[PDB]
Amino acid sequence: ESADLRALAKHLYDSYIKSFPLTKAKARAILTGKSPFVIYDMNSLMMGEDKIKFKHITEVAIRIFQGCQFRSVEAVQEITEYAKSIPGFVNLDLNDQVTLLKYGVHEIIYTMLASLMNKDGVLISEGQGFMTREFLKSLRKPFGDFMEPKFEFAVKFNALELDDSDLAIFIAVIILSGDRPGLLNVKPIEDIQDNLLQALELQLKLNHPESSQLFAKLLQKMTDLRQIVTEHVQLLQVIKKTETHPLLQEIYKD
Amino acid sequence: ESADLRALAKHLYDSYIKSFPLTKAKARAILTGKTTDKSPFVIYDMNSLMMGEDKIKEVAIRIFQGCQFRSVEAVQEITEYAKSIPGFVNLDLNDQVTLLKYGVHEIIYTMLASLMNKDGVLISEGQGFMTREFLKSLRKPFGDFMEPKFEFAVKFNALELDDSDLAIFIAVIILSGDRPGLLNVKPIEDIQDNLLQALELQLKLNHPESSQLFAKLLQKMTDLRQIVTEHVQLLQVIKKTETDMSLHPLLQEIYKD
Ligand SMILES: Cc1ccc(COc2cccc(CNc3nnn[nH]3)c2)cc1
Ligand SMILES: Cc1ccc(COc2cccc(CNc3nnn[nH]3)c2)cc1
Repeated sequence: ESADLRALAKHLYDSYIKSFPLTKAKARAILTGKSPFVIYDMNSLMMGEDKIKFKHITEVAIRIFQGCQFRSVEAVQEITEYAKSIPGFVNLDLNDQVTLLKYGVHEIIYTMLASLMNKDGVLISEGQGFMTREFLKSLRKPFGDFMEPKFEFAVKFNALELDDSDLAIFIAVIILSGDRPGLLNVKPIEDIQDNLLQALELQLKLNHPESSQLFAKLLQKMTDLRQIVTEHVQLLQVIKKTETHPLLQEIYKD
Repeated sequence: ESADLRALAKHLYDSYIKSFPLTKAKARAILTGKTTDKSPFVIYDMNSLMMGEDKIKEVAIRIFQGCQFRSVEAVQEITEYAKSIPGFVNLDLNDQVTLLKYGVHEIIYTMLASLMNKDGVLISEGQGFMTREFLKSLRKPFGDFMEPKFEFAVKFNALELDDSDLAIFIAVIILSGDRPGLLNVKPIEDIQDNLLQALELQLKLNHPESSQLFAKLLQKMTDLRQIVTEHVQLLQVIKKTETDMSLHPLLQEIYKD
């Protein structure tokens, strides 16, 4: 059994590597010791677009948001491709695959955004840029407080010092949550999650021997993830209520 | 590599099933009396059309408006599916919009063929079936909307594609680097090259005794273009004649420019 959990851990890490171009290791390397272009106020953002070839650019506050929606839609596709490698996922009922992705992408998006944040800012644009936390906060209400709860989560989450090999298994666990509303067949889902939890537990024990109950502590963060998503939806229900193009709004439904 | 193209074919098929609730497989089981599905109520005339409400302006306007609601829903589905085509969401955003703007019709009339035979067309997710002759008896010019779509469907349906074939083909259609106004033609053409390569292998494996089916399928892109032009010129007549009637905003933003 233990050899099997090592094998599963290795398979997931390989898939994560093929699926996510900017890994946590690569991001920490950029945030520590080339280097990214920095956006810290209104002036460095005008320059930042000249320089960085933004794929999302057709007012300041909404334009940064739309780019966050752009990259998030890109992230969905990366997570979806990763999910397919999780053993048993593709044998699940199709509707349930869709249901698991739909309710899980937001949680995985904020998990992986933390790999790319520190207390001072967040990498953007595949790490070519770095946008400070102060400039984000300084955005007019209600735009200057959607990334702030993200940062505060990332601070605490990053203090657990997970690497990519850890996150690969953790992300699979989130996807295989048997309590998403509207699932048809919870068995194989909760069955696969049991195997993944067993592998994450062994991974954390071998990779962080001195970090007692890191397994438990990481589980406790899934609580914080659910809380942030529900609070994010509440802001999304207002950016779709305060700020008011048909084809574009169709691409960025949800 | 063939193994990689097979994986692309599987990906698109799997995403196609997730995006389009009413497949060709389900439509044919409804139209050919199979017992996996149910028989449609058939609308011929004012009398059945009126019984169709109690089972599923004026007549011709009401059919047109409902057909417009359906086009909007299809545009929503085709949008979801496009985001699944690898590389699509990584393209410049203005081009994504452009690829959907010119793409959705060619795809709509492709998938509308799945819902047709020579005698009429499934409606309301297959619960209903409206005849080709009733659609032509509609007053001018609403009676001319549907007939060219029937003529294409009859020829297109003789290729005998199933949903796995269609999924790659509609992907090829979205990723056309000759759409007007595109900014970065090259990355769009790089993706279509893989899509075309995947469709080629898919057609050879799924239809091994169907020679030049790949060529024959690319050739229908000609018939698709003509349907769109005709359809647009027909919508311009109603815009000048029924100044009380409104096009849905998603639809009007597609036809603009
Ligand atoms: C792994 C991952 C998942 C989701 C997201 C999506 O979340 C964000 C938030 C802030 C900036 C960016 C980068 N792109 C951008 N946004 N604004 N300008 N460039 C993305 C990023 C990574
Ligand atoms: C409930 C209902 C469903 C379908 C129809 C009509 O059948 C369809 C079905 C799908 C696409 C199109 C597009 N064809 C078109 N667009 N504008 N004019 N013709 C026509 C009428 C009522």
